[PDB]
Amino acid sequence: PETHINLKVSDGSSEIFFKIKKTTPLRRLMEAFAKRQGKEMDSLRFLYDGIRIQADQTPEDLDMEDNDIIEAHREQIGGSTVVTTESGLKYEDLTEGSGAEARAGQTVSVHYTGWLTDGQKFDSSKDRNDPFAFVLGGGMVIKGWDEGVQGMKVGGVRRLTIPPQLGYGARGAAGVIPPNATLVFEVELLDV
Ligand SMILES: C=CC[C@@H]1/C=C(\C)C[C@H](C)C[C@H](OC)[C@H]2O[C@@](O)(C(=O)C(=O)N3CCCC[C@H]3C(=O)O[C@H](/C(C)=C/[C@@H]3CC[C@@H](O)[C@H](OC)C3)[C@H](C)[C@@H](O)CC1=O)[C@H](C)C[C@@H]2OC
Repeated sequence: PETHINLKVSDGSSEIFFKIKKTTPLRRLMEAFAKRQGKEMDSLRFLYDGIRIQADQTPEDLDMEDNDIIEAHREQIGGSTVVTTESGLKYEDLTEGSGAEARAGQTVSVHYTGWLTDGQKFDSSKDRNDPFAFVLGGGMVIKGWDEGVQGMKVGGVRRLTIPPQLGYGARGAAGVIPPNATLVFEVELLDV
């Protein structure tokens, strides 16, 4: 407790905790975060109390205390935009796609991860090495997906925050999704 510190890293979807010595440069935490997430260090920007962290700075330098939060930002440089549509769906483009645009009628191919609002992962197509294909705009998937995947471009990564009436509602999903749950997905569009 004297020499080490526990810190929370949030990326807006989930959280991972790290314990490092107070004299250890944050590089070690940043690298551990990047490796666990399968991301390049150079793709990530870290903030503490709104100030950009540099990798050679220590918790001691920044007067950090146990359970302080570091934000990890993977989204495009220049300032994020969370869009709320008329349905109450929210979406945020973490990566802007460069390819073909997804439109209703297409059988599109994606990877996804889904979390509850407390950051617990409930599913991932990547964890089973299994891209997911569906008829976009067909009513075959939950409403937040039909609405939210429309307009993505191939290469894009979009975060959907789906209120339960656009998800599984009061029923939930057996074994997996509670009644009245808000769902967070990161969807990566692979093909249309
Ligand atoms: C024969 C049927 C099996 C068939 C299963 C598959 C092809 C495998 C496929 C990878 C699903 C996953 O299997 C591991 C698993 O994905 C979740 O974990 C998940 O991440 C999720 O939420 N997804 C999946 C990705 C698209 C968004 C959403 C969805 O819309 O999923 C859809 C869904 C469940 C829609 C319901 C349908 C009933 C409506 O009444 C309800 O309306 C509220 C909405 C899925 C894709 C359906 O179109 C097709 C199926 O169900 C669910 C939490 C539970 C689900 O297992 C069942």
